[PDB]
Amino acid sequence: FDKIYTQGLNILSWLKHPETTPDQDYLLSVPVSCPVICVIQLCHYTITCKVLGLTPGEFRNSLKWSTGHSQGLVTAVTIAASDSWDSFLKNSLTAVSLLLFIGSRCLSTYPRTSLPPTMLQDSLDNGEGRPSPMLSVRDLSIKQVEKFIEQTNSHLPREKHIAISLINGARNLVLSGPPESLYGFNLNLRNQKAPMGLDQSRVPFSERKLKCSNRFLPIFAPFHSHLLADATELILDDVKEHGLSFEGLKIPVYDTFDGSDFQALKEPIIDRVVKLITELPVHWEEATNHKATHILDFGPGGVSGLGVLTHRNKEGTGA
Amino acid sequence: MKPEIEQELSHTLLTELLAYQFASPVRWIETQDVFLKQHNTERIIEIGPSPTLAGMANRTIKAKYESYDAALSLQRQVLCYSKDAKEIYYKPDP
Amino acid sequence: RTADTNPVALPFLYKYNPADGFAPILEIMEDRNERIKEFYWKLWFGSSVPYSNDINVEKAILGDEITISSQTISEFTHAIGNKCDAFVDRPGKATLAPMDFAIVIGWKAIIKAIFPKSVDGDLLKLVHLSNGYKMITGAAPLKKGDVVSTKAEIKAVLNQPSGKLVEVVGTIYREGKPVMEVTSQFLYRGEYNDYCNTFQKVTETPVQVAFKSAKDLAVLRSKEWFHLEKDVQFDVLTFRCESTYKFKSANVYSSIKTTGQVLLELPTKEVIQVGSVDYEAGTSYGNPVTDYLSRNGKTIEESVIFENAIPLSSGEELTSKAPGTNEPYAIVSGDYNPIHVSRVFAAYAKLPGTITHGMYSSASIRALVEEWAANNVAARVRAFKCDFVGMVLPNDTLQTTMEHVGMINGRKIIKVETRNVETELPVLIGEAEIEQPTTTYVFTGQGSQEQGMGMELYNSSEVAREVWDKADRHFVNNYGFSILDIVQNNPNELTIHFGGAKGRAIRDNYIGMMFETIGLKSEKIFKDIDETTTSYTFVSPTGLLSATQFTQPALTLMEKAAYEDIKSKGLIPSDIMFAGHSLGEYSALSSLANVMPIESLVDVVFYRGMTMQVAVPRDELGRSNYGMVAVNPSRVSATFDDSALRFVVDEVANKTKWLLEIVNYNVENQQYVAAGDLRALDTLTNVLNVLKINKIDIVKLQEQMSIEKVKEHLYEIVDEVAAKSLAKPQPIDLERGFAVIPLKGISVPFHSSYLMSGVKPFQRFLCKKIPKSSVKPQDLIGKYIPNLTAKPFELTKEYFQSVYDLTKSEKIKSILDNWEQYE
Amino acid sequence: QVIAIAKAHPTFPIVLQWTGGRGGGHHSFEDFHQPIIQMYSKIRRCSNIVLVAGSGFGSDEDTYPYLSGYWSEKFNYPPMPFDGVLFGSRVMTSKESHTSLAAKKLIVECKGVPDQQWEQTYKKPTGGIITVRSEMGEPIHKIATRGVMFWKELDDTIFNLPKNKLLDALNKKRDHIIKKLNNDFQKPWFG
Ligand SMILES: Cc1cc2nc3c(=O)[nH]c(=O)nc-3n(C[C@H](O)[C@H](O)[C@H](O)COP(=O)(O)O)c2cc1C
Repeated sequence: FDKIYTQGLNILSWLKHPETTPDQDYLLSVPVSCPVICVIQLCHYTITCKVLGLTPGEFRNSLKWSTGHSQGLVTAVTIAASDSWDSFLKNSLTAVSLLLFIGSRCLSTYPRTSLPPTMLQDSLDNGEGRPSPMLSVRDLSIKQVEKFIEQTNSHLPREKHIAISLINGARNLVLSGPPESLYGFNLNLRNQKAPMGLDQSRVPFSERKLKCSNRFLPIFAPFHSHLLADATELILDDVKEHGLSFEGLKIPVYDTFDGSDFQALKEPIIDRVVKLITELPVHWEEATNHKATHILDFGPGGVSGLGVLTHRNKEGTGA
Repeated sequence: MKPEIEQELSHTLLTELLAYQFASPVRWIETQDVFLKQHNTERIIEIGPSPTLAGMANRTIKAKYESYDAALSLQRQVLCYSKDAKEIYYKPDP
Repeated sequence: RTADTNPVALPFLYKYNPADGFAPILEIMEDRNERIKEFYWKLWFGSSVPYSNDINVEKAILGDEITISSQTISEFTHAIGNKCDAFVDRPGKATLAPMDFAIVIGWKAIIKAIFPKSVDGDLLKLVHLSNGYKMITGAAPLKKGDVVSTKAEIKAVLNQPSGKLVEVVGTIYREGKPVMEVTSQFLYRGEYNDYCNTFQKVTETPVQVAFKSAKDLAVLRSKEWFHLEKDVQFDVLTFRCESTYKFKSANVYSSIKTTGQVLLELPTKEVIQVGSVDYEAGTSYGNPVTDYLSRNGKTIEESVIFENAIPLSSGEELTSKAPGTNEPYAIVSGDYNPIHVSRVFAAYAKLPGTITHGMYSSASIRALVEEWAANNVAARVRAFKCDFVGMVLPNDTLQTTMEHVGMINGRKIIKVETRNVETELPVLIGEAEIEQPTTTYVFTGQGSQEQGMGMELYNSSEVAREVWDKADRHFVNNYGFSILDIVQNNPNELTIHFGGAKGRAIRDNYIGMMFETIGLKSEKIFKDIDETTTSYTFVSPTGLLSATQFTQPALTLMEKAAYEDIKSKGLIPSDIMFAGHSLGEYSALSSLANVMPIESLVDVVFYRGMTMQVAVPRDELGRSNYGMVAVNPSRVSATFDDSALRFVVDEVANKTKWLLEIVNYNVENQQYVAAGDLRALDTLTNVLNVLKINKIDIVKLQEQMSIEKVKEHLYEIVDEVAAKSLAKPQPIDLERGFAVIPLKGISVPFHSSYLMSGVKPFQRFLCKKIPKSSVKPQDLIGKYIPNLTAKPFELTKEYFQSVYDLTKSEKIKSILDNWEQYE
Repeated sequence: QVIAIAKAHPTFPIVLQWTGGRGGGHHSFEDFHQPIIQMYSKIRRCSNIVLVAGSGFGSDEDTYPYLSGYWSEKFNYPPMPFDGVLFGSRVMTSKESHTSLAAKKLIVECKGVPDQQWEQTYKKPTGGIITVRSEMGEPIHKIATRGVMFWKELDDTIFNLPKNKLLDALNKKRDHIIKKLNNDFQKPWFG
């Protein structure tokens, strides 16, 4: 994919010589963002395992189950399939290749377009972030978000419809679609939204306006949408030609969409993981609905990462 | 048609149009539809002392072309000389 | 990294001289440039293509025919970092290619122009100084599936103190028609004295010279280089010339040859060659033709520069970072110059490093301009020129500043300046011409005639001053009043005096204005003005600005002045759609078509206003029995639509036999205007009020009952309401209904069939005041949209028949009957 | 504030009697559930707070979801059991209550509404109950009797006006106010 990797993908040179790092845009590009985020997660897992002095399988045996949000499902599968250090390295390379192909074919299927700058600057001044194919809404119910989605979609054709992509929680959703459609959703929501700092203590609750954080996420592909549906077959061809697959799972790895454990799955692990990454939305509550007293967030972002979101979802559930 | 015949035809037709517009209805609904739909005009500047046709064009756009503009991702800017002289002259406040 | 992937070696030969150990290495300069040229030929064209440097500079260089593909477009766009949606493959949108793909198409032809033996220099020391693109007028952008062929011509080869400058223009052609021009400058650093091989072909931009004086014609005829082949009378000429300079020294021209075609626009509007320019000279220090046209002529599309530059975007959004490697751009663009990708070649060239492509920097900054200046619309950016004033290494941070600084023929001029953040030195300096968004120019009719309108523009702008002054002088000379006085002061009464020769001419002007009515009875507009009258007084309770005859010229003139200020500032796109409401049509035509001079325009609008004023009978108090109201269906009910108003209006007219018709179709189901007798207008007002009270849905009545039953009910309402109208003492004063708002101060039912009687004198007046020479059909076809037809002006039999269906005019009947000759 | 008191006194029980705006008498503008969802974890962080539910409880079937905590699953939240339930308007019709027999019968006649439309008391009566404005500016839920109706009209047309306009407004509506005070309100015109 030399056509896609202009500035290269030599992460070692970027780490050792920061002056040679590509720009933030290229780094956030999906063909680069996916494998590098996988590398970050695998490095975190390796650091934990080696600091505590256990092999990957030894650490895995301490885990009741694992799962992942968007591309993290690949890393969850890798740690589930990893027993020794050599097997862990094999699984890490397999996952890196898989996510590289996922990002490359997703970018090819849906090239990153630039929104008009009047809309970009209006969103930035409004605080909605830079327009992108993924828009995170918060503090609204599924019914309310669905109503606004119908309001936006009734004015658009099928190919530009907005779809629910990540049901992170009751009060946390991500909508995927054209950035123009997501900006229209944002403007409609703003028209129906509370003014910044409005005092509504002496106002009826049903007459109170909406307090929510609609912000574009820094993701440059419409992940978990029909727009990337055509990329699934291409990624399947890539993985079957490269002989990439996972096997020998030793802990449950619960599906993001239907919640089923991957150990019981009969179809190929990589086929199903690609299908979830590209087409099916993510039911995070259903995925994480199983028993857990302690949860380890290995993803990126730290405070802004998936861990704090899972804490909000499971607050007071003993996890 | 040679240019001279073409000029003769244009002069005759324009004279008749102006003469009978005196005593025929003004079809502003249809004219708004022409340059909003067929031409897909974005910058609708009305040159006048008050934003009369700016308001009427905005009303027509909201009534009939609200979904059309969204579908085509077309941003229509309606400007009035008496109000948006800065925007028409490209003279934003420094 | 070659075109054919086969490695190519660049041998440097050095004689070893052990006798002189101080300098024992002597580079063989013989054929060194030819060896380097063979190396660069193998790089750019491949090893298989034979090396041939016997290229004639005077002959255009023919490039290969290339078919544009979605894969190529996507690869190039991603290489340059362009994220415009116009270049991604959306089905059913005709994916376009970036203007920067022009260099990809024309790289072979453009770069083949520095190889000729007459142009000798060190390619390793070659630097790209500047690159620019110009879209041809009316040429669509490049799109997928386009078969494009490039023709390159060497415009100039000069020796400057910095080196040998080579100018190459590559014109791209689609289906044999030129689409765009790509101008590139390459500088061979060093010292060159071969002035025998230098030349400069300069196509001078068309210069419009106005000869409004016998001395202007005298100087033009005294020019020996100017020859007249067609003996005609002209007031403006357009000189299009192609100078050709040959240098014997740096400051001396061996030979200057200027050939050109001088053109005249006839009153027919056909452009013909009245003469030629043919200047020859030997040793010379300048071109007299260019000097004369520059001093005594203005170029077409003058660049009007804003007083204050408008900064676009910001230093955070416009920042960029050069790629770590230049291979992705080199492979897509075909520029395999080793200076950008090989450390050893850059070191030999004594460059700081593997400098990134100047053309890549151009493409990135042009993508920024595409986004921010042109709103991410690719067809709007028509020209983009840049100067490579600095060198950029991989991973450098660049800060770009864009300023909207001027306009040219309604195209925004965007000055772009890229500097290096680390060093703050400039790397790119360029300008872009970008079309404005697709524009329609709407002009408004009567309704707003406040005192002092347009006076701010009158005081601020010289051109508005000129418009108002010409109009005021014509009014004072031919009608005896000052429209500026009327607009500024709005007097209630104004006395015109007819004394003197000029006053008697003014009296004759007033006497000659006829008007027609139904007895066609024709009589003077001013019955009381005769040969014996000394003066005439205009009166108005609400000021003379509210009178039609003075409202129309004032509004027309303020609109004309506003448009003239806009045009003089250069904010009028070439592709416009101008329309006017009622009176606004005359202002729009005199504005964009220039069909009416200012004087004829004020005459026509004044005559129209007086014709409206006198078209209706009036009592001893001046009160007329007609009028106009503005009716809103949505106020009556949500289900009440335009068809429902049309049905209601037709039935009210047909039952009581009183004139009542829809005159203005303003907004669908939200704003209409009905004109007629005050009888029938109050009839409609109370009819709609009672209809809203009864909650009758005439649409359902028609859809679920015979028209006889719908007629029974509506006619019953009409009889009761018309009886009430007749009961109200005449003349009936309208009252604001829920949907009906009477138009205060309007006493004439214009735009209705009542004025069909008065059309005919106005037709003759228009024929007199519109010279056939003033009509430019190219400024009307597809741009003029009348109110009569509400479709673009077209010289088609369908359009003429549409006009005939409304007017039944004898002239249009003749044209339609004899269209066979016009076919 | 209550959580601050509880943290200041970790050993002393503090009953937090949460009541939504739907409760009788003086009431807040807040929904019964939304503040609880955000602050219940912070409340439960203190082991001395005893969280009691109120504002709209009169029977076992409608109170048990809050006691057990299954009320929260309808909001896609984990169970949020309450430590107790307080009863207000339910017990005014009791035998030992001193409320008049006619008042009790009118209370029984009032049908009430579910939680989805308790907030439309602010505009019109709702199962025989309307919101009026007190002397202090707080809202009070009261049965839609004729006196309470006139209270509502006076809040909407008289007491909302500024002081500088109140006197002239009262003078303009002098006769109507007296007539309806004598006919409909508990405090007749003395004159
Ligand atoms: C007649 C009446 C008087 C009340 N008085 C008070 C009071 O004085 N102080 C207080 O904090 N709450 C008071 N309340 C509110 C109740 O204590 C309780 O929080 C509320 O009525 C619960 O609403 P519910 O009846 O729908 O269950 C009163 C309620 C009613 C109906």
